[PDB]
Amino acid sequence: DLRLHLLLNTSVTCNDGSPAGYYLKESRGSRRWLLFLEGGWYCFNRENCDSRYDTMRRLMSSRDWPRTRTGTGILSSQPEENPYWWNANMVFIPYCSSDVWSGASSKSEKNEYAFMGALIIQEVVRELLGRGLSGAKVLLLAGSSAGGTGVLLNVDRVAEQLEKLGYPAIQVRGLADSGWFLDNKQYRHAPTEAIRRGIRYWNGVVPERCRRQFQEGEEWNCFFGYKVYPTLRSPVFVVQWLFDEAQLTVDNVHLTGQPVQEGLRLYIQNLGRELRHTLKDVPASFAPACLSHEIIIRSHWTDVQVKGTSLPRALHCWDRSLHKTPLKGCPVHLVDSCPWPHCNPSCPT
Ligand SMILES: OCc1ccc(-n2cnc3ccccc32)cc1
Ligand SMILES: OCc1ccc(-n2cnc3ccccc32)cc1
Ligand SMILES: OCc1ccc(-n2cnc3ccccc32)cc1
Ligand SMILES: *[C@@H]1O[C@H](CO)[C@@H](O)[C@H](O)[C@H]1NC(C)=O
Repeated sequence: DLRLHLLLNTSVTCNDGSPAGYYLKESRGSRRWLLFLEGGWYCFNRENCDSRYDTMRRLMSSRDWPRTRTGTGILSSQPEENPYWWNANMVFIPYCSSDVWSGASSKSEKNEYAFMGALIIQEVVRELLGRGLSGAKVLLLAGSSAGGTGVLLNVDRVAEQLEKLGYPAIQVRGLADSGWFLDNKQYRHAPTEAIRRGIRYWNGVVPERCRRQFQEGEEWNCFFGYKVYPTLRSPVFVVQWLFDEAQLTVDNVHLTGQPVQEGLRLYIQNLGRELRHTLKDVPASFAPACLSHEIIIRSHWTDVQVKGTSLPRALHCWDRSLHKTPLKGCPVHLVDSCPWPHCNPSCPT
């Protein structure tokens, strides 16, 4: 089990002002540290945040968090479940800021809620340095869904923070799962306006090089992986289903009824091709042709393969590449080319 620690700086808070925190399982024999960001959509105004507070309160408060959590998938310490990093120091950071990990605003006379996701990451890192992170060789910042987008928004900030704090030997890297979206046309009737809204409501922050490209008012562009990834300096591995369920949800597509007619067939096929295209210059990536959502903390995450190679293998190959020339039999760029959901036999059932 991973054990809860509430932040010692109690001014870094969840939405309702309760302290943020992290769950930790130490591995004294290891210099590898894995910090995972939870997901779970977001809220963008007073009224829909109030709704979230009544029926999704664990994503807005620490309030009712349990003392322990079980590490699963990439957070498992068992080699049978986690071939990649079973011996690492494990950290799960709960998502209680509802801001896609981008916010830097406190509760105040003006603000009913605090949106502090970017500062929560900062403070977890600072407090872990006294608990063994000071001796790390690699810090892998990982996350799923909103946490995957959060990796893209925060990985270079963590690298800069450690450089500033006097720890230049820690190699910061990112693993973004299910956070690589396309700002495409919807299948039926704008969705980017909510991001737009949210950034203003949260005082949201984006990576500086991306901000300098798009400039005031256009920071929403940096929430889209294919636009923000080229501005990042830390190594980032991208995991994305070609037919992601959150992408299809915001596109107003519901693949439940049996008959799919020509217009929807072409829409689905074009979406997969466009995603494939955005990953073509991403050398570390894993993109299976499946209809699903999230991948890395589920217990059977080892089952899926692209061109015969599993995700835990691909991640191991990525480690070797970061010790340039590709490696014999140990690939790192794995993107399906078949054009329909579940044309890969290994997709989750
Ligand atoms: O599963 C139903 C379903 C429908 C829509 C959405 N959704 C779309 N954009 C969003 C922005 C913020 C929060 C939820 C959002 C989620 C879930
Ligand atoms: O968790 C808060 C929360 C906010 C918004 C929603 N939501 C529901 N239907 C939507 C359609 C478009 C955008 C957002 C939507 C659900 C949940
Ligand atoms: O135009 C398609 C379309 C896809 C995704 C979204 N989207 C909504 N909330 C988001 C948060 C982070 C990244 C993308 C997000 C909007 C539009
Ligand atoms: C707590 O964190 C806040 C927000 O980052 C910061 O302003 C403050 O300096 C911190 N407090 C202490 C005592 O370090």
